[PDB]
Amino acid sequence: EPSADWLATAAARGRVEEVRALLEAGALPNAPNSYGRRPIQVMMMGSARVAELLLLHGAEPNCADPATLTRPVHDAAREGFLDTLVVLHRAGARLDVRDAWGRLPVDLAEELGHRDVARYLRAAA
Amino acid sequence: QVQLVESGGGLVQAGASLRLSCAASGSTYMFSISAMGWYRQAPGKQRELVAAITSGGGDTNYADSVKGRFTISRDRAKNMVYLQMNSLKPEDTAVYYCNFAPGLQSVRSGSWGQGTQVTVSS
Repeated sequence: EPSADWLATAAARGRVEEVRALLEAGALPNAPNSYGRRPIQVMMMGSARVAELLLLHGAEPNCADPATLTRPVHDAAREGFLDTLVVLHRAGARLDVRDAWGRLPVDLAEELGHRDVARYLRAAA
Repeated sequence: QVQLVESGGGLVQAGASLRLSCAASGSTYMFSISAMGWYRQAPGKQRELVAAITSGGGDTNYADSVKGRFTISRDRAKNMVYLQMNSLKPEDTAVYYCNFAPGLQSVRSGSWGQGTQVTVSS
């Protein structure tokens, strides 16, 4: 049964009201997709509202990509979305995590010049 | 604002168990989306984070000194954070505080409740 793929896809597309309706009907927020990726991992990092709704319903912020070991905070930092990064950190997203190539969230942010994010992460440390 | 009230402490002998409760009221919204932790301040020592838990309740961080003796948990529906304290040692003697724990690490805040005194005698 495919409500796990419907929740991940809606999160990936930033479709807040579709995520909300799926969660309300009992779609499990920590169910992985075909690539073993959870909604919080595949979500449109531009949508802090999707992130908060996932977390309100019990999504875990620290789940790692089973290959890359990228966490949600790595992608939020790499794409420069401070709002989503704050929501994730507030919920318990560890900022001291390294991906497969030994990069921290603050590394991804600095390398691309996402200064609002890099400053937030340097201060939170 | 979030109002946190702490209970469960008092006097035990070494080897004993306690269960601390932190109950949230007010912006229980803010509480439900927030990582929470149990902090302790021993006499003559700096306040330290001993246990932290994600919003979701399924992911935890512990100080190595309490890891495996203390379990943090939460009841998302009741707006509660618990610390089950097993195998208590005299060095666990402290005032225990619940607060936010962003990133499962220590908050920087001037907003603390009264805490709950835990005294472990030999």
